[PDB]
Amino acid sequence: GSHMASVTEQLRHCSEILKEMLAKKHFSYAWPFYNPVDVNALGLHNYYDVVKNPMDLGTIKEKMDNQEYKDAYKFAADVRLMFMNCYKYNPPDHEVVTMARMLQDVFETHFSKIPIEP
Ligand SMILES: CNC(=O)c1ccc(C(=O)Nc2cc(NC(=O)c3ccc4c(c3)c(-c3ccc(N)cc3C)nn4C)ccc2C)cc1
Repeated sequence: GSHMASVTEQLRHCSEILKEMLAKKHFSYAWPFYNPVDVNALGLHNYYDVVKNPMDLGTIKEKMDNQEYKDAYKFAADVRLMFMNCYKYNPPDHEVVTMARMLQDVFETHFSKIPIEP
């Protein structure tokens, strides 16, 4: 009751974080993560044998909208899964790895400041 009000309010902060990562200020490094990776358009070999749980910001926003996250920790897991998929598949100095780490710095710095009860 009381506890649920706090959990839902954290997921509201997660909504604010998601909208921040979708803001035009981050577009130059966030755009590869807006939608599912277009494996066919980029000619990516064996993507679905390296990355078994694909995740992107669009799917996260759909899960948010369906109210699919039970709490903020599971929201964070998906964001972090999305970034980890990109570290797993691409060469460590690839340009999208640099982009993943820049967008991830935005997520991690904001997520770390969500209060325990609010
Ligand atoms: C057992 N099998 C294996 O172990 C294995 C098999 C094959 C590969 C293999 O081919 N890696 C590989 C990937 C790239 N990457 C690209 O060329 C590129 C270009 C543009 C992109 C992207 C990627 C993405 C993107 C793709 C995936 C994710 N998750 C997130 C994002 C953001 N987005 N955009 C715009 C280049 C070279 C190599 C060798 C590695 C290991």
